[PDB]
Amino acid sequence: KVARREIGILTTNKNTSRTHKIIAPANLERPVRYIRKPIDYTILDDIGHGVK
Amino acid sequence: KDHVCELLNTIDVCQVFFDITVNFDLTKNYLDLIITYTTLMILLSRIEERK
Amino acid sequence: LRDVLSYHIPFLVSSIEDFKDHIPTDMKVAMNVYELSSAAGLPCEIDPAL
Amino acid sequence: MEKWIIFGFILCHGILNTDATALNLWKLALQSSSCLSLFRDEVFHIHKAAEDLFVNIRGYNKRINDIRECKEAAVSHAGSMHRERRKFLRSALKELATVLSDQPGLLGPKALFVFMALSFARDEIIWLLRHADNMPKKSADDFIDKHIAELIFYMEELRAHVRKYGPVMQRYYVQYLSGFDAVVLNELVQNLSVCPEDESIIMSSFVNTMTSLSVKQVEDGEVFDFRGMRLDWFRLQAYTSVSKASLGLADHRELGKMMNTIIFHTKMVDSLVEMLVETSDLSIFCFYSRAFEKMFQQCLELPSQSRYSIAFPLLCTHFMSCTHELCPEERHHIGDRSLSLCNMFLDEMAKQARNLITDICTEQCTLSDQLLPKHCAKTISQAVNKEKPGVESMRKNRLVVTNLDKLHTALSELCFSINYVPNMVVWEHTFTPREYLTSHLEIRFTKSIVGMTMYNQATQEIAKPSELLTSVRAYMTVLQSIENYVQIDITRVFNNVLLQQTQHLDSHGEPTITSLYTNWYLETLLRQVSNGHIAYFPAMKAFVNLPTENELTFNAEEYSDISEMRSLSELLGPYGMKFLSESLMWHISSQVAELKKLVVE
Amino acid sequence: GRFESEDLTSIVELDGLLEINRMTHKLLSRYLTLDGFDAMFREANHNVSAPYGRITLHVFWELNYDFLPNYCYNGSTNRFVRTVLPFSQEFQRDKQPNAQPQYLHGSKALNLAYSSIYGSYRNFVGPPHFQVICRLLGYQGIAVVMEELLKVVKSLLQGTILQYVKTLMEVMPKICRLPRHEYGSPGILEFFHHQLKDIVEYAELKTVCFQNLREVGNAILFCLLIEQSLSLEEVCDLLHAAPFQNILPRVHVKEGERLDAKMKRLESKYAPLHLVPLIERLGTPQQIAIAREGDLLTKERLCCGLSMFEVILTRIRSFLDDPIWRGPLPSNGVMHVDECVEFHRLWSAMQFVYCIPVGTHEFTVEQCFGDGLHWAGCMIIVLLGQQRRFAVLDFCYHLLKVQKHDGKDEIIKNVPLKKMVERIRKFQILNDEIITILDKYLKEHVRCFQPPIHQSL
Amino acid sequence: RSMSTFGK
Ligand SMILES: [Cl-]
Ligand SMILES: [Cl-]
Ligand SMILES: [Cl-]
Repeated sequence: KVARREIGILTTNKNTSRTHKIIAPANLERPVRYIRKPIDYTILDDIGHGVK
Repeated sequence: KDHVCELLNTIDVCQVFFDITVNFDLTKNYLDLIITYTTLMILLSRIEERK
Repeated sequence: LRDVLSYHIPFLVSSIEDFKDHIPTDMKVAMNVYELSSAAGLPCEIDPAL
Repeated sequence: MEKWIIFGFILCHGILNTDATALNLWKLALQSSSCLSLFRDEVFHIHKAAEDLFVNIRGYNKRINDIRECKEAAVSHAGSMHRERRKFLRSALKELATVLSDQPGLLGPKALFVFMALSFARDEIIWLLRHADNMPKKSADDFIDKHIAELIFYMEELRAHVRKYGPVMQRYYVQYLSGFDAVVLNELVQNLSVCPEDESIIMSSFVNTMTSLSVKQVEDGEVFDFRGMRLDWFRLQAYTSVSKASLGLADHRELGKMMNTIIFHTKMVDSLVEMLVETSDLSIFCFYSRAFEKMFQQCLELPSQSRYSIAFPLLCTHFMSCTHELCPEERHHIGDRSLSLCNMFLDEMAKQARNLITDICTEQCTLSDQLLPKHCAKTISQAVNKEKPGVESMRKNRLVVTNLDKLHTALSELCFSINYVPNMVVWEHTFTPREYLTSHLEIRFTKSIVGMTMYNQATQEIAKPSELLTSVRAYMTVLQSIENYVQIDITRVFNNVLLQQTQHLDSHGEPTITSLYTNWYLETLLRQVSNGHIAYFPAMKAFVNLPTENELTFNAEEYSDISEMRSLSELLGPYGMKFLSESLMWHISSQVAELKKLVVE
Repeated sequence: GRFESEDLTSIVELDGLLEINRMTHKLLSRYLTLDGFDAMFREANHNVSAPYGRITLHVFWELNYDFLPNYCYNGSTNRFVRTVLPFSQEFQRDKQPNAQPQYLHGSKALNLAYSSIYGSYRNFVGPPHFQVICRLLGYQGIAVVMEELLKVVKSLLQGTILQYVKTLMEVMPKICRLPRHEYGSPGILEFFHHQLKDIVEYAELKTVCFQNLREVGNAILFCLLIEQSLSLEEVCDLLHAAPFQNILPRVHVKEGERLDAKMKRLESKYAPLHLVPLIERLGTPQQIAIAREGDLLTKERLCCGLSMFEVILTRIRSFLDDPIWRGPLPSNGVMHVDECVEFHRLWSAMQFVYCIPVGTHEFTVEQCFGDGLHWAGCMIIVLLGQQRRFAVLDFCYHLLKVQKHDGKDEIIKNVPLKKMVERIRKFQILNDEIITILDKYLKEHVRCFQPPIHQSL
Repeated sequence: RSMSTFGK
């Protein structure tokens, strides 16, 4: 115990951890279906000083 | 294509002043839209089974 | 094995030796002390494995 | 800009004959590339297509000659011109990234250099990428850049600096906006003699939004949104650029220039992420996968470049940036592609480090073998009746490169890359590079230990425990050093590998050294004792071969003496040695069973 | 006594000889009652009424007078070897009068045999030596040696090295720009030769400056290497303890098998081996208390979650408080660029010197000092946090950069440019490796700047 | 997991 106390002074925690190579997200991205919708020139009207 | 052509005509009538070193956003978007239009039609022509 | 363990785990061997040497005695309970001892390379009067 | 000029002047070709500037500009671009990118990997060969259009017109004979002169200029000089640019940018970005990392505060005043650098490098990469795949080579080295990884790596360095010291850039430019900019802007607005209400409302809005900013908000880490302010400047450009506009921008060029500077400042606050995508996105590699992987291999096989091999899996994070909401059908395919590539890259980086370590272990095992007593026989004889380990380490000149030098350098270089970043997120999946190495080290070590046993059933051959232990210890020494290069716990690696070897089967149901030696001592050594060829010498504390007429291929004493059995105990420990005895007692049970028959009889 | 009259490399022979004595004790103990071998050893080692034995003390004595100043580390092979003749500092040891063979290995023949066996360990210092050193010193011996090495490093850094650093810093050119590529590599080599002439010609640059740095470097390497040996020693101790401390390895799992349902079964197989529980079941309170303490000491090793090399470096940085190392504040309020007032700049000049090719039959800096010299120089740079600016502002790195561009090759001041840049590249690779390793083990507030302020407010 | 034996 005396010997270990003497060398303990010269030590500090070696912050090492262990994880997985790949960690998937909790919720995988949902496949969004394609739906055709016409060009709309009003979608920016509420951004900044818009003009209706 | 139709919307782009209509917008291109409106810009002709409005006789817009363009200078990349002044109205950067206006000029950049104007050139970007034309090139997109151009490359789109070129790309389309490469789809040999479109007919 | 015994010499190797006394070198790597002296503190464990120290307790194993003292524990085996100073037993009273029942047999079934002695085989348990002997099985532990022999696993540390300690020579036993009765061989548990045998 | 190059696509603008090339396609643009073709669409208003008339100006090419009446304006010298337009022509010179057009020709300059025609000399810079041989093909353009329509979209992704779809390319457009300029000169051929351009000529075909002008040959079918009239007053453009002089333009046809321009195209042909530019075509040869590009084909002959453009390639080398870009090559030299990539060399310059490698030095430039390297020094830039390093200086910034030393003084992160410089990311404030020098923010522009970061995005200039990224843009320049990005352009050169995409230019090389499409010309390499579409242009025939004059020489074997045409369009080949074996140092491409370095350029990409330092792009990532700059990207990482912006992500890490964002708040530093945010703070610096909210002060710039609320201080200098707000003053000069307001000063300029007040001096305008004419401006409709709409124009006035917007410009005043700029000032009020700018003066309402404070470093306090950055310290709180608020989420700024200047999209409205940026679109209003876009609107104001439209309102003041149309002819007969009350307030004409052509008469107030300084307003436009000042406003552009201010807009850039707002992006430095709330658009650092999007600015990275705009100036340095390389999702284009997703559509040049063949070249992507090729550039990777080249990087690994070149020690000086393998250092930057981490850049490739890092690029896999870019892939999602090439997707559009109007085409969700491709998004998942591109996603799976980035995950598959990132995993392959990290796996291959780990396997090469593994191989390098293996070769080093082999080298060290040789050095340890040279220390064994057997090699001193000569020295004994030469003294009875009448080189040196360490000589290999006596270096005269570093220019003299040993095999160990090469292996050591290749290892440190590659490990720098494996240890560069703790982890990376690709399509919401977290990858941890060092875990690839750890896994391969455990697997390889297990294979090497069993392999160094030199076991052979047919020939009844097996390694001397003392020599197996010697090699294993050499292995452990080399592996232990790996902690110098990679934030990895080699102790756990040791525990997993060695402790399983004390069992009759490892975690994979495979034979261990415990099972191998146990079988050999029984089916070979002890069996030949019963055959009368070997005897136990209590005098020597070992089993020794007898001078009989036999065909033994081993010396019992070299497998069963005090040093050997101790070496064996080192390898098998309590678990293994206990398993050994159990097998012994079984054979004894068999003998006792037969003895009882003789007693009953 | 034999060990006390030989160098550090003879410790392998000491260990083998001790093991023969241990065997002799065992053989004799079958018929005679002798003092425990450990008690005999500690008494002879004068380690009974004293904290450090004679072996530990001699190990330190040898480190101080032989290893540090005379050995050259080879990072590729992981071994130390002796320096060149003119740098070999001899220290006469009092010879030991040989006794009768039975007091050694047993006989004349055996003495010869073992003497030859251990002769393969006298021409270098590596893992086998460190392995023995760890075992003989133990925690207490290793600790005191490390503490004493720190005192040595502190003595050198704050002493002779500091003195020479302050001296050469004035000999250094006040300012030194990195010429544009345009000048060409040959011209740049000539420019550096002139600017750094007084450093190149400094008489005591190698005999004193490099020598002192090599000693510091070797001290650092010893600490690193000794800790690695200790880790290997601990992990092997733990592997043998596992069976008695209920630690099982992962078992293979066939079909219809659950590790949860199997690992617990295996744990029942080795239940009789679980020491502590057994003693708690059949042992006396005294036996139990002693078992718990021993079991705790056995399972708790440094390799389980502690390291030293980090603390070693941290304490060494505190030895560099003199203002000469970092110099005065930069004029531009950011960093020095052309000024030569930081240590890494002085190191750049020193690097310029040792990159210079020497005669075919002259000894090089690596053949004389080994890697220890560079471990010291890079350590000081890293601890001062000057490694980034060193990479950017280094003279040799600049020369290499330009030469690779213009591909020129001349002989400037008897310095073949090509060989010059080939050596620079080698030391560049070495420096990067060391700096990366140091930074790795060394594993907040950023100085921001104010944007231009309108004179109005 | 602090190691009291080393004075932690
Ligand atoms: Cl032993
Ligand atoms: Cl090229
Ligand atoms: Cl394999």
